[PDB]
Amino acid sequence: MVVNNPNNWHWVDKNCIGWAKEYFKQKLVGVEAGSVKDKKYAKIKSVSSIEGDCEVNQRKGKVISLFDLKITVLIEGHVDSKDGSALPFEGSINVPEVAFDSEASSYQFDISIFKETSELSEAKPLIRSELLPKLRQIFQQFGKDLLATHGNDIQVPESQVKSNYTRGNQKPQNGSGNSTSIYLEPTFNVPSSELYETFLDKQRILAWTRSAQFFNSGPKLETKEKFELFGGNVISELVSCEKDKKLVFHWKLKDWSAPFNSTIEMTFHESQEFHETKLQVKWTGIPVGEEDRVRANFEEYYVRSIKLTFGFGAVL
Amino acid sequence: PQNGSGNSTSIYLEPTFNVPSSELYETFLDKQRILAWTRSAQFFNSGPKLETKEKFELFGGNVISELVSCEKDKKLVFHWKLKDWSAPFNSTIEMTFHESQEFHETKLQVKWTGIPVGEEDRVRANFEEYYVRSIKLTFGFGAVL
Amino acid sequence: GETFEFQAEITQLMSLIINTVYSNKEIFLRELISNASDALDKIRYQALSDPKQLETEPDLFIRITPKPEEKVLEIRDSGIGMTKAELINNLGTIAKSGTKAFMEALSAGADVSMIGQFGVGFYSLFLVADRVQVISKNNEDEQYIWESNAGGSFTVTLDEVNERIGRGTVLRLFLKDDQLEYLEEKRIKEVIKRHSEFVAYPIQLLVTKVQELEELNKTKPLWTRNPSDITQEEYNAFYKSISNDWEDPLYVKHFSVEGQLEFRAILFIPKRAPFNNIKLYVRRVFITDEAEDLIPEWLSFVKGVVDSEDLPLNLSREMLQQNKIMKVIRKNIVKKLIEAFNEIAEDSEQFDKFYSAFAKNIKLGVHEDTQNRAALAKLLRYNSTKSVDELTSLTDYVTRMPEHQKNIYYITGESLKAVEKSPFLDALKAKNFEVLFLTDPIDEYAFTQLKEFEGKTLVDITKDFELEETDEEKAEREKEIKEYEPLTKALKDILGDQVEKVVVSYKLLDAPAAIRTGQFGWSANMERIMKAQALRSKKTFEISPKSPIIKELKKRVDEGGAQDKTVKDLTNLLFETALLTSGFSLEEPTSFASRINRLISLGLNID
Amino acid sequence: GETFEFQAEITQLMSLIINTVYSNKEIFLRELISNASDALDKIRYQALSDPKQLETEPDLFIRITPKPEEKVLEIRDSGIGMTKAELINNLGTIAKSGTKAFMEALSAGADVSMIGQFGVGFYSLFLVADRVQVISKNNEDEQYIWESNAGGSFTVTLDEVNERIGRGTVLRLFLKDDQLEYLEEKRIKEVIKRHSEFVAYPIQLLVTKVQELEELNKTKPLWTRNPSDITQEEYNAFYKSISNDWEDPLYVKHFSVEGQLEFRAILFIPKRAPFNNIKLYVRRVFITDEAEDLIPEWLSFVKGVVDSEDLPLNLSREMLQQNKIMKVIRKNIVKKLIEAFNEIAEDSEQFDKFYSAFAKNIKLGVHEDTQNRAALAKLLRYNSTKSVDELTSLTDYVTRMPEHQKNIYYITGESLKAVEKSPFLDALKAKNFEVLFLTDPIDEYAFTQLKEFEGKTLVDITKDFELEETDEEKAEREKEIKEYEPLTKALKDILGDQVEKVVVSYKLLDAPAAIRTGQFGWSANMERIMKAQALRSKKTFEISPKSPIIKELKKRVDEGGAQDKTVKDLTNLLFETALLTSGFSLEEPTSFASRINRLISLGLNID
Ligand SMILES: Nc1ncnc2c1ncn2[C@@H]1O[C@H](COP(=O)(O)OP(=O)(O)OP(O)(O)=S)[C@@H](O)[C@H]1O
Ligand SMILES: Nc1ncnc2c1ncn2[C@@H]1O[C@H](COP(=O)(O)OP(=O)(O)O)[C@@H](O)[C@H]1O
Ligand SMILES: [K+]
Ligand SMILES: [K+]
Ligand SMILES: [Mg+2]
Ligand SMILES: [Mg+2]
Repeated sequence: MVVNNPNNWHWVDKNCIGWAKEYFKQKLVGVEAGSVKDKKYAKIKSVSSIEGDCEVNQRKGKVISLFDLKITVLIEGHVDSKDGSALPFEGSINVPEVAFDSEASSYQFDISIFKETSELSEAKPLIRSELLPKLRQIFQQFGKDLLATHGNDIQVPESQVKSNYTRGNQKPQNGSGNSTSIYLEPTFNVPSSELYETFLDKQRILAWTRSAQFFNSGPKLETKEKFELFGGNVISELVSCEKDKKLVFHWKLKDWSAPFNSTIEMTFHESQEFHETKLQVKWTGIPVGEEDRVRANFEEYYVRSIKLTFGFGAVL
Repeated sequence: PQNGSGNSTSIYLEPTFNVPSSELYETFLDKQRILAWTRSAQFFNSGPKLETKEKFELFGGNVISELVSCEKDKKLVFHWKLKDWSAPFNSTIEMTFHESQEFHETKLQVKWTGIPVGEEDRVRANFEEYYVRSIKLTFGFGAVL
Repeated sequence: GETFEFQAEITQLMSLIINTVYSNKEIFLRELISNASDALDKIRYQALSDPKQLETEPDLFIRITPKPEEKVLEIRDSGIGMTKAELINNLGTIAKSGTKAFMEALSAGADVSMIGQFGVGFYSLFLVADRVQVISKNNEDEQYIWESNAGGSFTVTLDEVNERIGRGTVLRLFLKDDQLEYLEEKRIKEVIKRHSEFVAYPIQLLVTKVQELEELNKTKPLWTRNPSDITQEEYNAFYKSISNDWEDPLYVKHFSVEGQLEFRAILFIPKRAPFNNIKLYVRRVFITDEAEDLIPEWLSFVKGVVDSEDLPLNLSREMLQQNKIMKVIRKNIVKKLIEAFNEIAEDSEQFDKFYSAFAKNIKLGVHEDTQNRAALAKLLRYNSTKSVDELTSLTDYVTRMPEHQKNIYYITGESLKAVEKSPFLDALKAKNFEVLFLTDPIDEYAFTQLKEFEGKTLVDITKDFELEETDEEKAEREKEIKEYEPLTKALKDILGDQVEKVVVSYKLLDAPAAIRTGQFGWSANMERIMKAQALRSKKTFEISPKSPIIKELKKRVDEGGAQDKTVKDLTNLLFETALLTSGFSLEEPTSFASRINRLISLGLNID
Repeated sequence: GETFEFQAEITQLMSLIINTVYSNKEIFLRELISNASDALDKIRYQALSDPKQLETEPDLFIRITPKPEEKVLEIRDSGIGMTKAELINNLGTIAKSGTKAFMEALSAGADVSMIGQFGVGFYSLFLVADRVQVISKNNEDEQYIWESNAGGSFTVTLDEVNERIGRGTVLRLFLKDDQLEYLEEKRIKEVIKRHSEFVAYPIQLLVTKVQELEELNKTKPLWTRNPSDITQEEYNAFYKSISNDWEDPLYVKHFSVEGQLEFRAILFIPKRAPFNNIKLYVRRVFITDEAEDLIPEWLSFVKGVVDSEDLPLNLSREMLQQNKIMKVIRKNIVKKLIEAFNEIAEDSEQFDKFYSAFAKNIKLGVHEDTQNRAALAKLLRYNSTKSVDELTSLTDYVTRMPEHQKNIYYITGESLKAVEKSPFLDALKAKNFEVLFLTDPIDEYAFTQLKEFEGKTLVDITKDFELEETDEEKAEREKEIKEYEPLTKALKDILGDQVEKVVVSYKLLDAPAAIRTGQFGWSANMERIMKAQALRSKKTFEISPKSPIIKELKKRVDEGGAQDKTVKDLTNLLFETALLTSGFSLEEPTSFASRINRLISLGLNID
């Protein structure tokens, strides 16, 4: 790109989070450990998510990168079996952080094998034998290729730089828009039995909302039933619901137009080990310029309002 | 022009405490009570309470104070000096009590003189932390929010 | 001595206005939309004197067309446009503002308020673009092209290859490789909603569904209109635009101050507490909302915006410099909101929802603010023995005060049921004295700072206090206290340091004993509050000489039962029982339960 | 077609650089001292190669002489000075930085840390001065005078009416009528103690007592030195300079990161909580202290400063760009502080003062921070049944856990005396199970987020939980629960909706009954905490089958006493008594006190 920095003295930043994702999608995949003919085998098939920061900066001619990415990938393969042929399995590898000054022994790997059992004990030493050393050399080489590819995009060539200091440091009609979708997982300290009736019992709904207008005389919410919340500004309709497992609502704001109507999908993931419940909310149909508004208010009128009225978790 | 030090200044505060003047006067003199709201006090004499012309170090020895004049629940004059201050600088803090029987309060008019020019804002903010709010939270002589 | 002139290093000054002139990079869109609104104001001012100027392109709009295939962000406006000379002087000279030069050439008393005053706002687009292709078209000139690559030179070429436009200016922003986020529908609507959401002219966005045009600024600003012509529905829609709240505003306070500090401000009071909130606008442009001296801390719940005009902005137009003027707007906001709160108090239904939702905020101002402490005390509402059903104010309290009452009596506690059945009310109810009820933890913090209301001193009945008494009772009480002197000395020796003193009190009727603070220390509720805060006194033993239990204990003392085992057990039992009624917490509650268990066994004939 | 060059409007650029760049007007002193330090670095760099350049003025000082009678603030430095051409090229041209050009002339790897890089910092003095009379003197030139008044022109005249100086530059500032505050001693020392405190060269100030010279920068920077050569007394004086605290720092953490990101930081842990704090310095000059992405909120108690010599600075040089460098420094500061906290944990006398003073801050990290939640969990220190003397850690807890224990048992409450005598400890003490004691209100907020320590699940004994016993005991307990089934049904009908269910529990040995939560909701202590905050659950009736009182109540049920008046009185008595032991708030204590007064009257033979 065109960078107007005489002698490369000012801080010019160039974000590379997009190229970083494309880099690992061409380097992490296809990496296998062992062989297909062998009794144990593992190979990465795809990258789950790449979140963090990846940016290159220059101050006085030195290409500086302070990237920090949390990489998660999915792996497949098979292990040895006592009876019959080999048994396939699936897993995932979680890396805490990939910094710029990380050493070979600094990279950590959280082993997450699906369907754990006693027969898959040789799954962890398998990836730690050949798969992990292959991931270490890629992460160490990621910093070198990043400075060599995007480093030349900044720091204009020395033929135009008259500074020996910085040189020594270089090496249609009117309508509306489309919709979108968000995903959040608020944690509640309440079993799915009481949390399910919280969104259905009209007596309990009025508690954490303090404003509701039910059109039917039913005790609790039923399928294909409309009701207005917050002075009639929030219009929701229960169209599908499972027993303490699924909740589907047709959320709609009064400010929205007619061709816009969102859908909330709530899934219960109560875990008796810690006595809590993770309510995975798959919210789709929100307008593009409205996803941040409904998400910030959902953590105020739905998440915190229930945890403070009924006490389903302490917040501070 | 030679190498020396600057001039001095003076401040004035009126922290309101919910405590009778009799109990608040004993707070700044009783060594057992001083160690409570100060958390660090070093007394050199075996006396139970503070007397005139008696030096004592507070807050690990960084604050050197000395009672030079005091009246019965009416006046408290101390010579206040910090450890990082130079030798010529030596501040004098006066405490005047005003007990109000209508509101059950005591306005402690503090007339503090002899403070260095650069050390003006430092001794004022920390006074509300180590002297005003410390006593209100240790003995319950005032609501702090 | 020779007199030279100041120069400018173009090769280095441009870098100062391209690299480090804007903390954030999304500012380029705001300063380009603001430049488009200024051009629309110029052609609108000329249309009033010459209708032929607005005949080429009569529709005034601001169109944004993102192109992800070739990485071009097109921003088209139908303003006055720029000639060939204006592209060299107004768009080719640093710190040269043609808009400000147009404002100084207007007439006296103009109704147009343009934004461009500095002259370096156009160079913001280079933060995200490497080269810009400006296509301008004026009425008195041809269509030209202004191309530059953020360096030290630019090219002005006659337009002969692009589409012919009627009037205005088209900006083609070739975005960089890392700044491709501004080609999406999300980032475009995010910057406009944050910065240029209140543009007087409609902002059109070309969204790919087939492609359509959507107006980003749907809610027109209301601060440029009279508050009498604005209806209630317009205030509700305006509140849902300045804030992400879903509910309608409870009260709207729209005022206008004139003179040397002409500024508009529409302040909204929500129905629910948001637990900044007041945004600042200059020339219909959002500057910042991080002003901490504009609104007090206890008053930070009020929503709305403040559109001022005489504010010294920096080169980035996103923060304010110290000018000692924000304190003037601060006191005007508080003065209008206090006046607005008094208007809410005129109605019963409106103030009931306001007080129940912001009880902590109003009482916090009495503790924090001092200049308007008396005005905030007028809004304080609490329950009492004569107002158990509804809420009453402090003024209505003094109205119902008898002639022989000189102090406002109140009591604090945890809940309403605890203070309503408190044994401290029996004394004041006999004298026909109303006692307020304090249920919120912040109540005591407000009463400890007010200290007086209309000459009446605030006195807590939980602490030690003195009431009026007749001459016949004054002499009778002194005789009875002297007779019960050995009983008080016996209870003092049993409890030890648990109480400060044991005295005979006549302010108790049914309860045989009670505990008071001492009118100088922290109350039983205040001590419980401080010992229960997540982010963070002596006792007086008073007995009732008319209770049958106390009279039985008096008979034991005269018979030599000062050191009896049964007397000491009932003494510690009655003392810890009074702590539950006075609001104190029992230390080691297991020992207190053991005394109750032995009483139940005694009642069940257990040996 | 036509290619032009970017120009600049000098008559308007001067007003923008001076008035609409810096937020405060005191910033002018920071740049003039920084330019004085840069000139001193230039002559010092030449003294190493030519000692004759330092013979005209060997003392490298910065002298400030205010004149209230003449309204003149003189700032004299002994730097390299400026020649006749430098006063016109460097000082006369806007954005022209000769200091930056001097840094570009030398080779990469020098020991120069000059400050001037932009070239518009000199014009800041016009915010407070009407006209300037800067006098310069160089070794290879004569003494000249640079006069200007920000009017678009300056004058360079040979000096013949001023005192002859050896080498340096004298800055004569004719302050305005409204900016005369910079002529006193308080304002000058305030700006120096805020922006130019850690200048390597001594800053002299001419104060009027006879007039003397006082060195304002008495504490030299310690980050320019190795942490091994610095003693303990130097860290104490350095802490008293960065902050206004009087006491010595409890712990010092001095580290330095050398590599792609070169920044040094000296972090101090105070002895008392200050209830920002970490200042940022670039080129040994204060930039800002209100950074939010530098240090977390729960960790903001740590004092100190951070030297970040190379950073993207703003045009005003008091704010950082959106460059993602703050997050890199954020994780390094937390990593070094957690490592520092572990070094404090190695000691016994020092960690006692640290934990007792910052108990809330450490536990807030477990509640807020998630990436470093396991590292902070090992620093938590509480009391237990086996550690009543001193505080024990979670690691030492697992070490003393028997082989048949699989969960970490704890209990929260109001104070330590209440949790040590709670009836919930009798079950765990029989099985030799250690139970932690939680006395702070923030303790529950931390345990509700960790949920696991080294595979051990955190279980609160206050809530309903299940213990592991043999199969033979489960058989005999099921018979006793089935036998006491009508007893539990009788207690449920009397209390009504006060409890969720009445079950026979074997976790009680001496107490007759207790109250537990339903494993979901707010605990007994948590519910009391939330209902007592100023700025802001169903119950289970468990009875003990081995208590004599419960056995007597069982005999009454078999005799038809399910609706007896005496049974219902003792039923509500045991329930309201168990609420006091379990930590619940008692409703309407007057009714509970009336039951005690009737029991005392019964014991005193009162009919
Ligand atoms: N879209 C446009 N259409 C017509 N004229 C324009 C347009 N953009 C800029 N100009 C002209 O260019 C001049 C310089 O604009 P800018 O460089 O943005 O500075 P400014 O807008 O005058 O002041 P600021 O810095 O934005 S407050 C304006 O005064 C207009 O005369
Ligand atoms: N007191 C001084 N003595 C000698 N030279 C100076 C002094 N002050 C400024 N200069 C020179 O004048 C030029 C203008 O400085 P300035 O505009 O402040 O740039 P910067 O802010 O980058 O230092 C600088 O290049 C510097 O070298
Ligand atoms: K311009
Ligand atoms: K300059
Ligand atoms: Mg602009
Ligand atoms: Mg400078």
